[PDB]
Order: sequence, then structure tokens, then C-alpha cells
Amino acid sequence: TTLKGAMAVMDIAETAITNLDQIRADIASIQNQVTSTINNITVTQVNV
Amino acid sequence: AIADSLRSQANTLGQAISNGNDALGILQTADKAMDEQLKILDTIKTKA
Amino acid sequence: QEFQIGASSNQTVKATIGATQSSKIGVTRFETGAQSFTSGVVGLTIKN
Repeated sequence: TTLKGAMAVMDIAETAITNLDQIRADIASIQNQVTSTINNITVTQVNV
Repeated sequence: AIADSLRSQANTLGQAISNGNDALGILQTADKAMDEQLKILDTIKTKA
Repeated sequence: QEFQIGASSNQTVKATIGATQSSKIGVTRFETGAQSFTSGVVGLTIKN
């Protein structure tokens, strides 16, 4: 509701976007790891 | 992450364009309004 | 008065339109000296 308040909310929103990106990257990391595990397990089960 | 940063920056610049257009509107209003004051002052000097 | 025109936080242009009432625009400065009864060579010097 004020000018400087707006220019501060801008930075706060930018920081929020940064944080959410940082968290989504961790979700993606775990997901890729799990996919690789699943492929290797699917092959090892057939061989066993 | 890079795509989200670039999307944020593109949207911010898109809104900044509208802010600039509003600034132009205000300044043009004031400028074109000063003209009648100029002519009135000229007339005052002529009458004096 | 500011107008955010930047992708980041505090880019802006500033407008400071002066006042234009009739009590604040044309303000001249008059001066007048006493009646000079003496003669002689004179050299003025306006300072600043």
C-alpha cells in the first residue's frame, strides 16, 4: 500500500521464487535417483 | 530455475512498460496543460 | 515521484514538477537608492 513497501515486496517475492526453485530441485534430484534405482532393480529381478 | 527467473524478469519488464506509459501519460498531461498558462502570461504582458 | 521501470527492485525515474500557482512564479527583485546629491567617478561591482 506504499511505494517503498512495493519495492520491498518485490525483493521478498524474488527471494520466495528462489527458495521454491531450490526446493523443487531437491524433489527432482530424489526423483531421478529413484528412477535409476527402479531400472536397475527391474533388470536384477529378471536375472535373479 | 533459469527459465523461472527469465519468466519473472520478462513479466516484470512487461509491467514496467505499462508503468513507463503511465508516466508518459501524466507528464504529457502536465506539459500540454502548461501551454495555456504560457499564453495567458503573454496576454498579461501585452495588456500591461 | 517514482516510476518503477526495472526488472530488479529499485530502478526508477523521478518527476519533480515545480509549483505553478500565480503566487509563486513571477517574483522579481526591485532596488532603489537614495537621492544622490554628490558627484564623482563611480564604478559598480555586482558580486556573485
